Amino acid sequence: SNAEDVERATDIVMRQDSADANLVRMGDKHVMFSESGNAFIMYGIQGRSWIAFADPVGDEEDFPDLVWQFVEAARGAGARAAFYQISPFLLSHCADAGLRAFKLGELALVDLTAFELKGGKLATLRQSLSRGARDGLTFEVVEQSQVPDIMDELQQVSDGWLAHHNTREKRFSLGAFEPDYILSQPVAVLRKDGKITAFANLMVTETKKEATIDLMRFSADAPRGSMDFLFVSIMQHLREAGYESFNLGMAPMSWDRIGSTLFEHGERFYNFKGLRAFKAKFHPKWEPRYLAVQNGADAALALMDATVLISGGVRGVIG
Amino acid sequence: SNAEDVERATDIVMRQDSADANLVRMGDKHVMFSESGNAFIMYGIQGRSWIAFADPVGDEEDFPDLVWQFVEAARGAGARAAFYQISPFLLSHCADAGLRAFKLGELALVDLTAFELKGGKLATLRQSLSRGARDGLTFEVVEQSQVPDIMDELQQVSDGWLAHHNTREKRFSLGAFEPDYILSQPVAVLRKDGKITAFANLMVTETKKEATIDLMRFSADAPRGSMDFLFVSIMQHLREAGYESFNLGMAPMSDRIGSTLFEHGERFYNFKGLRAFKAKFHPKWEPRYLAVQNGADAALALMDATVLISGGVRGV
Repeated sequence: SNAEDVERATDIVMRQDSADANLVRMGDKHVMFSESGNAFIMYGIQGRSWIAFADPVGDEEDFPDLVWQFVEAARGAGARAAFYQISPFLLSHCADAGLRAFKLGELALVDLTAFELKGGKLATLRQSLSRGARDGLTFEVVEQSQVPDIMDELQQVSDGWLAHHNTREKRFSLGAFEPDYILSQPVAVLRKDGKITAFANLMVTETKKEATIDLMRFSADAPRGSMDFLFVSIMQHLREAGYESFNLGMAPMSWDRIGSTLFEHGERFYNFKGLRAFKAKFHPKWEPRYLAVQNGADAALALMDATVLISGGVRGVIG
Repeated sequence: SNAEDVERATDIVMRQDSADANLVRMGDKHVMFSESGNAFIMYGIQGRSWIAFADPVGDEEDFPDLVWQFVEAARGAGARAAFYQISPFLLSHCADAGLRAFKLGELALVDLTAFELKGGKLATLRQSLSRGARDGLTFEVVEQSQVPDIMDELQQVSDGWLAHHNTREKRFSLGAFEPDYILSQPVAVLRKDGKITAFANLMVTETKKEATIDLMRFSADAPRGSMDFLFVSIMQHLREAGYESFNLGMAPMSDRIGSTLFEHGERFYNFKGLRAFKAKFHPKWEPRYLAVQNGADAALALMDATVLISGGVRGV
């Protein structure tokens, strides 16, 4: 069944390094396993495109056959094949299958082993941490088993945030506030006056190579400096627990037509959890991600289908 | 206030001919009024685009200044101005502001004064009505004061449809199942046995020149021929009530711009019947357009429109 597929895929996710592969847990993406069952591709189907989300996940030795399987399955259904936000490691597999790569933007990766808050280089970030604390802000990472005790309070903040921004939930490359999904991972929370004013679900794996956040929401009353406070706090917590890196997520960049399209796509989806300049304060290394498609014409058409998958898309699994 | 603007826009809608102007009731679109307050443009803001939905609505004398007001307002905000699904009549107002037009598709308009069901030309459809009735189908237009009595059952049929098609509600050019919105207009309902198996909200005005539907949802258990039964029953009802036409909505028509428009059509104009289905009612086909400053902006604007309809604003 689909539920059994998601469970198995999640078990694969926890034994590998990519933290965003935890997005399979939302259950809104189709899953295709390799012959061995040790690797998988997660994807969406929209209009005339089959769109895989990021890289294949799991045992790397299965990636060449999986990529080919996906491209052939899309061709067999009369659809174009495309990979959305793949890493440099996957470009060779994609080129072997006849695809071209277009840079979509860059992930801001913070090396937590060199993130020294008591050093002169991050003095401002340190000062913001103590200033947030004087304003009455406190931080905690709530482990999976304790999330039920704050569920009602998380739900209120999430609804308040949706209403305040007059916006709706997303899908595919972004998670949504679905109780079972929120219950499956740790939650970083921010409190003021004994009340949760912000939260972010943490995506981690058992290898500790990388951690990232998915949703990030603040009550309209969260004080100035709450984003600095939350991020600095998350990075310090992760550093002390032994994670090597923290992924701040995609940022737009700092071939002409498709160039305009990529530029507006960046602004449309890569600014929900801080602007590029905000991410730059943590001194991240910038790693590129790509859209892999057959031709340049298909690029724009595939990105449009991807836009629907993210903006509207499937209902998904609901409790 | 926004609620106050929605109310005023609605009063303007009920006194004019375009039935789809009733979408302003969803409260998800910004409203810009003309100086006299007898006309308005309803629009959305997404990315670097301001997208007007359809034509200005109301007193046609105010249309030229409104089109200009809208384009200027968007220029002042640093955004491209675009008009989504405008009629042939508005192309000159847009051309005066430097916008060219691209055909999006065509509306199927059925002349209800010449819709003769028990006449030779509609033999097939007449037989689908009798077959539907034999299969135990009944039809009824529920007025506003009675919608509360079937709201719980409509909610279940709507929720079952979303789950069955594994889809989400839309916005902007399409309404959603939101109680206050569904309660504001009549609902055409289809029953099999003693149970609602399909529904569609009816959009009408006091002029009776046109009616159309917005949502159209059939439970997975609805029998084969339910669509024929509902549309034929809707048309007979509207014809007997004195309506001149029934708008079946946009349909696809069918070089990089052409591909975009083609995939756009399949993505949004096939929710309430395929082109072939609408054609059986012998409608006159009327073109609708996308107006933008130039060719390059067309795909960009249409992408912003796609977000506005697929995701978009939470609304009221």
